[PDB]
Amino acid sequence: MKDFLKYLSTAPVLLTAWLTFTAGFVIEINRFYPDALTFPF
Amino acid sequence: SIVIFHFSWKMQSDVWGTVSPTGAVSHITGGNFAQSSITINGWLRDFLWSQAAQVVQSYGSSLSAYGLIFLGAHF
Amino acid sequence: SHTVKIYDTCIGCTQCVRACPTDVLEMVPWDGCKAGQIASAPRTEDCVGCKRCETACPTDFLSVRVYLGGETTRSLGLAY
Amino acid sequence: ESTYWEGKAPPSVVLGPFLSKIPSGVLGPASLVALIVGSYCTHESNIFNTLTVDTIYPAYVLGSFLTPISWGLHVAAWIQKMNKA
Amino acid sequence: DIGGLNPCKDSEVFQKRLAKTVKKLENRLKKYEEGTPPQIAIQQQITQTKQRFTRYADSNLLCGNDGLPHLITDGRWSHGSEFLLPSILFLYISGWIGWVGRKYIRTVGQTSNPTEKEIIIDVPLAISIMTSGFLWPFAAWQEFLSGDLIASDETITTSP
Amino acid sequence: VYKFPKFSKALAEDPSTRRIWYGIATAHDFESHDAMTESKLYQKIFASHFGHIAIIFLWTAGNLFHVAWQGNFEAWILNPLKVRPIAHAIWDPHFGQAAYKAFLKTSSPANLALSGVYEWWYTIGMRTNNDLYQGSFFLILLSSLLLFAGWLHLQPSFRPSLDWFKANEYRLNHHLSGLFGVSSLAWTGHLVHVAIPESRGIHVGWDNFLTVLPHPEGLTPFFSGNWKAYAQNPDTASHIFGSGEGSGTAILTFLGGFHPQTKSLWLTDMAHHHLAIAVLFIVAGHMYRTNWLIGHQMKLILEAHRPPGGRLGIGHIGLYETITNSLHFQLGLALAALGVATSLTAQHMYALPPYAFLASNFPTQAALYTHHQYIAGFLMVGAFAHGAIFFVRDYDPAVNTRNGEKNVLARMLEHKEAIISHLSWVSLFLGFHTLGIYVHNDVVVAFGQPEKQILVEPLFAEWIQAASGKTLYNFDLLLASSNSPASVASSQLWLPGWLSAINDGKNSLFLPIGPGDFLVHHAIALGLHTTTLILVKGALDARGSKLMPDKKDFGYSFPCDGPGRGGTCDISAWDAFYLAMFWMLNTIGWVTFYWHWKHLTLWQGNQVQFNESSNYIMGWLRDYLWLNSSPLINGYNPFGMNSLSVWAWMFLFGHLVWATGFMFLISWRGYWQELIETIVWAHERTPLANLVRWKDKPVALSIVQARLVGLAHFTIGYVLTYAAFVIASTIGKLG
Amino acid sequence: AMLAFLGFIVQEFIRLPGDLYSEPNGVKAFFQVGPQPLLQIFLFCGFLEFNMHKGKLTQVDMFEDGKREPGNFGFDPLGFGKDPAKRERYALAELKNGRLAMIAIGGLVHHALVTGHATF
Amino acid sequence: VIFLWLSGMHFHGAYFSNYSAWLTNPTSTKPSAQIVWPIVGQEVLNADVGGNFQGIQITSGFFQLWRAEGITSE
Ligand code: CLA
Ligand code: CLA
Ligand code: CLA
Ligand SMILES: CC(/C=C/C=C(C)/C=C/[C@@]12O[C@]1(C)C[C@@H](O)CC2(C)C)=C\C=C\C=C(C)\C=C\C=C(C)\C=C\[C@@]12O[C@]1(C)C[C@@H](O)CC2(C)C
Ligand SMILES: CC1=C(/C=C/C(C)=C/C=C/C(C)=C/C=C/C=C(C)/C=C/C=C(C)/C=C/C2=C(C)CCCC2(C)C)C(C)(C)CCC1
Ligand SMILES: CC1=C(C/C=C(\C)CCC[C@H](C)CCC[C@H](C)CCCC(C)C)C(=O)c2ccccc2C1=O
Repeated sequence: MKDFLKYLSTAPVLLTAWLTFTAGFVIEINRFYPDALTFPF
Repeated sequence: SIVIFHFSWKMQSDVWGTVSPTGAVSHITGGNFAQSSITINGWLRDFLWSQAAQVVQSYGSSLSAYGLIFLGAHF
Repeated sequence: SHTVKIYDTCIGCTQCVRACPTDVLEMVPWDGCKAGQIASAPRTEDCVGCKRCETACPTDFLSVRVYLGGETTRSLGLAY
Repeated sequence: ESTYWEGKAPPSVVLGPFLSKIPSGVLGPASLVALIVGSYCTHESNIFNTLTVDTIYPAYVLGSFLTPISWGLHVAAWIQKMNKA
Repeated sequence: DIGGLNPCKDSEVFQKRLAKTVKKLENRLKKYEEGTPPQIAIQQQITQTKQRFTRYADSNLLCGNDGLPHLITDGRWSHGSEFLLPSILFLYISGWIGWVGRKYIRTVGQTSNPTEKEIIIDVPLAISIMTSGFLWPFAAWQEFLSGDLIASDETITTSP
Repeated sequence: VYKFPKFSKALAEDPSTRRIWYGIATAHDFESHDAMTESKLYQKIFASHFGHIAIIFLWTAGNLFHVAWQGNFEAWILNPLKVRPIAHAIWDPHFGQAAYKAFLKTSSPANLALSGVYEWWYTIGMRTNNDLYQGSFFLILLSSLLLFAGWLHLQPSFRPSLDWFKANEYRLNHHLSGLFGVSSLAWTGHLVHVAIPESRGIHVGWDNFLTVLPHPEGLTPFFSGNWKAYAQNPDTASHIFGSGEGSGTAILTFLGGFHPQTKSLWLTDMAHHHLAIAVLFIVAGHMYRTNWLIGHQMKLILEAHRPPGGRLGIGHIGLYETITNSLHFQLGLALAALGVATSLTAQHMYALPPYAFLASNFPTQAALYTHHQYIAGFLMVGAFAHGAIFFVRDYDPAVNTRNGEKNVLARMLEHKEAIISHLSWVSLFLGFHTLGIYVHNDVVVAFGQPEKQILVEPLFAEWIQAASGKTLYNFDLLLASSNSPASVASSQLWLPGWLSAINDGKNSLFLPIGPGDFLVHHAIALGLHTTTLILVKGALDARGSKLMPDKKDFGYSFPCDGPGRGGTCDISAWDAFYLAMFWMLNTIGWVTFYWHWKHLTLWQGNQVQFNESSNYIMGWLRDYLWLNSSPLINGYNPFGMNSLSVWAWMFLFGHLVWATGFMFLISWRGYWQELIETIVWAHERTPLANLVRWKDKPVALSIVQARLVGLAHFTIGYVLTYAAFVIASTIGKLG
Repeated sequence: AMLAFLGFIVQEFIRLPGDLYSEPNGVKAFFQVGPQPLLQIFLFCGFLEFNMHKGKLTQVDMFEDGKREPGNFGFDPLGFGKDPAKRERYALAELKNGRLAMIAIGGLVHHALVTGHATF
Repeated sequence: VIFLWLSGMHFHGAYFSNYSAWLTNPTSTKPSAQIVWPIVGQEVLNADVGGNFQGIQITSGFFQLWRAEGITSE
């Protein structure tokens, strides 16, 4: 698991993981607080 | 693209449709392929413009994704 | 016919001469570099303008430069 | 000639051979007077009294033209002052 | 009010839009049966539509003649939650991203193989830099002061 | 295979068809011709200018003659709001009986006139088909004058020298004062003398003009200084144009706004405007020095303008010799000024219609705006292209540099990377966010929840509208307020006319704007910035870059530098123009789409359709293009045809030319040379055709020529299809 | 976590006078108190963070020069810790109490979320 | 990869489809085998395909193929 972790550190895998996480928290914010046109405050 | 356009228009105009109980055949477009598919203006108007009505009027309906993909594919 | 010029940045690596498809360039004696040779363009009437000569040039901004000019049946690559 | 300059102020030749010889002590007060007169003429033709077809007053108009001019006169006054004139 | 607009809480066309959307959703709801998942989904749609319209009404939102919320982005703090606060939020987040990217580029740019560490990210160092971007406004106005933010003349220029 | 490119021996020795193609495309590049001097260059340019002005005057004379002969100008005078102007008659042997019947107007098939010449000539005081004939006769005489002058100034004793051509001060004094001021003075004279009484029913022709006083007092107030007398008793609010009912006696007035009947600017307003412009330009034409010891030497003005602290380098010291010795710098400046000027014409002739009954001529309004905006884009791209050409072939760094320090122009090549990077940043910013908001609106509306749209009220632009007096946005700012000093100042001169016009829903003066206007203006800004980025990058990078640090040695237009160094496709400055032409066409298309849709909704009355559907892309596609294309495509159907049949044919023709451009742009050379070789073999190896052989060896079009041909097809198809669409849609929708 | 656990236990017991400070439940007190008192705590904690670490606040900036014992702010006004013999025991006790308080702070917060009344 | 794609198609037919309803009314129920989550208002894509079902109408003809295979249950 020394080269597998290095493989997971490559640009495509890291970008896919980061974009999946990013889309995930964006989608979940929009699920829990939907239809947010202005700042909540 | 020309092949699938020919298939779509010919089928809609001269095969597909409904049959009345007495045996009268009414097609989706109404047989306009025979007389209006012989000019480029006919293809532009009676096929592209005419059958693109459902795509452009799909907003707000369950087919709105098709309009969005229409616009995105144009883009 | 196109115009081919050689500049004293030539290192005499011969890669231009052995890349010319129409035998336009040749290596001639020189005393401005370690190899003691510099490219020459004595047969530019056969130059076709394909610029393979300067695709093989290792010097920074080239030592062989091809300036396209008047066209000829030889320079247009016309077999007819 | 040689209107090009790189020092603190341009040479007096850039003012033309009519302003090149005016002392700065003349141009300065003249520029201030022209600016005041032009501002008053503009404020009398308009602003204080609304303009009308029957009230144009070439004095106020010509006067008002002294405001744009004033700008040039005091620029020349500064140029003359910095050139020991 | 501003630009001839009126608050959406007093916009008749806004309420007409809400009523029409609710009526369409209820008409769709009529063609399903009992407490079946389709009816539950349509009821949730109706509830969310009502909640969204109510929130937009009570949001200091100005509606035009079409009954849609218009954004007042001239800079006034009265409508500051429409553009200004999201603007600050995005500026913070994007400055964070740019700062951590620049810091990673400059950090692995002083190693033996700078290009290798760009396709194969040093995840430990990347995590170290990324969580340090919360001070990007302060870090930027501490590196600009020291002259470490801008190059001067080692930058390359074309022939003319 | 010889003697055609007389100006180029290098081309005349080409054994291929490329010689003919390049002979056409290099005929006007006089600086590159064989045995070329500067004196011959300026003399040939001078003669070509004369021939060009003659061509323009002949074109105008032809328009006048064809309106006089085959038009319905006289009938249109008596009923300008119902009679449709006729451009010229049609005689085409290919017409069927149906086409003849559909195009039949009065006595012969004819084309409606969309140039607005009827309204323009009616406004300036033409009431007879014999007045137009006189104008055509006079213009042909003027064309003969200009042709004679062009021939004369190539004769040995009448060919001007370089000093005369480069005499900047004399030419500026004369151009400004004489051309602008005196032409405005003569136009004011005509306006008053002929146009003002003709709008009041009094005929002032070439017979009773020395005896018909333009004003009852007759030049007495002018010399006496009682200039107010020319403004007393203006045209009333019940004046019928071309008739004495409700008319006045004034000739120079401030009224502001529009005529209550023709919905156009007052003739007395325009006469006063041209008189003021004439006085101003005649005054300004005395600025520069000539043989009488007073005036300005612009070399001194340019050299003396260096900021003392020092931020523009050494200033403008080397600019005089740079501009004087370069014809591409001057051409670029002139083209940029002309582009801005014609953009101004387009933007003002719809908001402030100057011709009688032109506001109600919707097809001609759309045609005029589209024509002038396209010409504006062309002129701007030409200005930038000639700036790039100046950089390549006329710019001298030594002249623009004094002791290492660089002047104002040479410093533009030092921070060229900064300029290009910031243009790129602005373009990316605007594109990203305009497209993001548009696609957000698309998705949100498509999902059936239009309330979640992002709609930004254009408060900055509405602020400007309120400043000019529009009481629609409740700003109460400058002229929307009756107590502000801006309003009290002109409350007695031109506000009552101006306010009555700006605060009117039927005008195009300061059209009401909403979020759709905001988004489309940002799209326009993105288009302008991207076109500017391409053109500025090509101009600054014309002399060289990192990929080609000797690009100036290859000229303005060359195909490439080869596949080496990673590939150098489209690396020349000409290629930057070629790429920016697409962006200019796209930007002008956006501008004209916005204008035409806004005005179609305004004229039809459904301005709510634009205000709601213009915020998302599908709104545009469905409600402008798909909706208004219905009358055009039904110009001929399997059942019949209309007078719009020609517009549908032009629509399809434009699409075809566009796609042929796509041919010439996507498929490159090399693929067409081998095919041509196969065709050559086939011709050479076939009997009964071996008897016929070519003199020029058939070869594929060159890379640059192919780019030009594809661009020409793209542009011609673009222009033709949009002209057909706009005209046919306006005609078929608004009656 | 230790300070926050003590805050829970005191808040449900003692509380402050006033309508705002009248919620025995910490989770509901976070909402009733409003944003103004919480933002002041946020800004004060930020001021403390800045002044205690003396500018170097990030993972790459802190410990860049070394000479910084982890967790050593020098805060010792009452003088407990002068004797080095008990210093190690105090450090271990602080670490263990901190870990236990992290677990307990999570426990209390989630008890308030699933029940809603209080901790008691 | 192809086998995984086919397995996904069959799983969607089994779990997120109205195949059982379409079997009893092939001429009046539109085949649907993909339901859309209710996020950002995208639930409008769940069409009235019939058979007490909401989802995207399927044009790949899997329902007809499964019926021709004799598959009568999910
Ligand atoms: C993450 C580091 C980073 C930083 C600090 C910048 C900074 C800048 N870029 Mg830039 N850029 C980046 C990445 C970055 N860029 C990448 C990856 C690309 C390739 C798509 C570009 C392409 C690009 C262009 C084409 C242009 C700029 C421009 C600019 C300048 C103006 C800002 C702008 O327009 O943003 C532009 C930003 C984008 C187009 C999107 C960037 C894509 C993502 C968000 C960045 C990558 C994140 C990265 C993976 C994080 C990894 C770090 C982690 C491992 C620790 C500014 C100097 C403009 C300029 O010169 O103006 C002066 C300009 O014209 N950039
Ligand atoms: C009074 C004397 C006089 C007059 C009338 C002219 C007139 C002319 N000369 Mg000329 N010339 C003169 C003296 C004069 N010249 C002298 C003394 C010299 C020697 C120094 C020259 C040397 C010279 C050369 C070398 C050339 C000319 C050319 C021309 C013609 C220009 C083309 C044309 O038709 O423009 C017509 C233009 C108008 C009627 C007016 C244009 C209106 C503009 C576009 C509107 C601008 C309004 C406003 C500013 C817009 C901006 C909005 C604002 C808010 C900023 C024009 C006929 C050129 C030509 O074509 O030769 C045949 C040419 O090549 N001249
Ligand atoms: C008054 C304005 C003006 C003037 C004097 C010039 C003058 C010049 N330009 Mg220039 N240019 C202008 C405007 C102007 N241009 C504009 C507006 C643009 C932007 C489009 C350009 C873009 C441009 C480029 C890119 C280049 C020049 C070049 C040149 C030089 C040589 C011209 C040549 O060889 O012509 C050759 C003429 C042709 C090839 C004829 C082309 C005709 C086109 C394709 C239209 C014909 C089709 C027609 C519409 C048919 C209708 C179809 C039907 C079915 C409807 C010459 C100094 C060239 C040069 O080397 O400069 C040093 C050069 O490379 N110019
Ligand atoms: C602190 C915590 C959560 C705290 C939440 C807070 C403050 C929330 C505040 C808010 O909600 C409110 C109040 C209102 C919201 O609107 C806003 C916010 C602000 C969001 C969770 C901890 C959660 C802590 C957890 C889950 C700990 C799990 C520990 C495990 C599993 C340990 C296992 C072991 O210990 C054993 C069993 C044996 C050992 O030998 C080995 C190991 C393996 C180490
Ligand atoms: C490349 C080049 C070139 C070219 C360039 C160009 C082409 C440019 C363009 C330019 C342009 C195209 C510019 C524009 C400008 C504009 C402007 C500058 C404007 C201004 C305006 C104003 C200032 C206004 C103001 C106002 C207002 C706003 C309100 C009303 C009133 C008033 C008037 C006050 C040349 C050849 C030269 C040379 C070489 C280089
Ligand atoms: C189609 C095509 C061709 C082939 C087209 C050619 C060779 C033009 C064929 C001749 C045209 C149709 C004009 C024919 C005119 C008549 C022969 C009359 C003669 C007129 C001359 C005397 C001017 C290329 O050569 C080419 C080169 C580089 C990139 C793309 C392309 C490309 O797309």
